[PDB]
Amino acid sequence: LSITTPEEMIEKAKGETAYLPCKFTLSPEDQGPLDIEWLISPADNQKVDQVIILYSGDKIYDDYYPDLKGRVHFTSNDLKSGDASINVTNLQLSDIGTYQCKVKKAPGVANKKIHLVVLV
Amino acid sequence: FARSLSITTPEEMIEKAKGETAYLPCKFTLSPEDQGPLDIEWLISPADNQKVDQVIILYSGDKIYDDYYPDLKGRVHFTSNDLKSGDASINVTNLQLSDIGTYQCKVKKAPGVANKKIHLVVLV
Repeated sequence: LSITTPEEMIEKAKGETAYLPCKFTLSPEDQGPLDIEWLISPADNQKVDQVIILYSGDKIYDDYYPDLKGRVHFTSNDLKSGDASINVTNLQLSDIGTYQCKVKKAPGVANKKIHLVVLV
Repeated sequence: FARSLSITTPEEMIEKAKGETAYLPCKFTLSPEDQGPLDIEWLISPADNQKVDQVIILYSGDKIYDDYYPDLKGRVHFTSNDLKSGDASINVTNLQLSDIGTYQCKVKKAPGVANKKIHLVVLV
């Protein structure tokens, strides 16, 4: 299982929307249920690997997770097509940090990091 | 029911001698909103290398993938015959010194997620 988006740094201004890409391709043995998660490790605290969004069992859980609640959502209307990307709206300085996309389609697994910086 | 998906004793150390079998416990309790498909994964971060978070076993879509993952292939398996009952424990047979490291049990039953860490020590 591969995430074809490279690790990169996204820099946007406060108040704008950040698109954090995560596109993936599957290998032949990846026959299990698709599961996608993003995690944040914020620059403003010592917390790491906090879940911000999850697709599992063909359902999306977004605002359920408190970090970035109301502001992080999947961008695609068809995640199964290979697009696990997210948008973070109304960017705040507290959103700065490392975001990790995790894609699983059993037994395959892949992960990729995107760095986000927000400018005043 | 717990308030949120929980694992009993989320951080501990297990010690066993070389050649023996280690039992790594991971017993979980669901909360009422945990209604998605059960998914369980274990990872290893070996003391003897820079690699971290390497998958060693997975239960997903009601199937177990164990030897599929190269780390500890042939030697790591789930111990229970009923994972859905709350038992995500694994065992590692014929322990080698190279097995020393941090093992993470991750349990998901969407939207709930919980993790446990076990430091495994193998004695000569």
